[PDB]
Amino acid sequence: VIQTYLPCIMTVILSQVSFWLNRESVPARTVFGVTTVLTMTTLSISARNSLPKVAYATAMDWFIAVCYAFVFSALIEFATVNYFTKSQPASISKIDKMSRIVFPVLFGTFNLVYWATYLNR
Amino acid sequence: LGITTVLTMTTINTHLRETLPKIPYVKAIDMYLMGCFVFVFLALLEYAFVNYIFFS
Repeated sequence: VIQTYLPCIMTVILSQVSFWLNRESVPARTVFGVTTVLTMTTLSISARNSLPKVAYATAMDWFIAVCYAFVFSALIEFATVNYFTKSQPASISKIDKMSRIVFPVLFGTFNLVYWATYLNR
Repeated sequence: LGITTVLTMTTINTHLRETLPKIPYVKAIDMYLMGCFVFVFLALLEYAFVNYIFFS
């Protein structure tokens, strides 16, 4: 919990805080996304040291992969808003307003399903 | 973005190949990793070329 799961959850939340920075702050949003993706990459690399070379994904691999998906989707959200703010100038800010709540909600439901699964398994 | 991706590629090269003996010839993942490195390096070089085409 303290070695892998809290680092992953903190990284996933650390990606989503960038949604409160203004859309025009390109370098800041970019560095949030990149650094959190690197955090997830190194977490994935280190987690493999705890086991032999098993040839199938474990539960912690599922959790790490889903958190990685949330991180990379957070980066993709900034990429999309940065594209549309230039290409079709705006209402594009509703992308930020939606993601800013949707990502936390979806990650929360992911946890409510995952832990509800493996504590009863 | 590009420099950080280059950094990550150079980082993972060692963290992967450290599990293999120090043979001189290339493996499958050596070809794959250098191919991906070429793509990442070109992704970085593209913006420098974009600056050179712009400021000229």
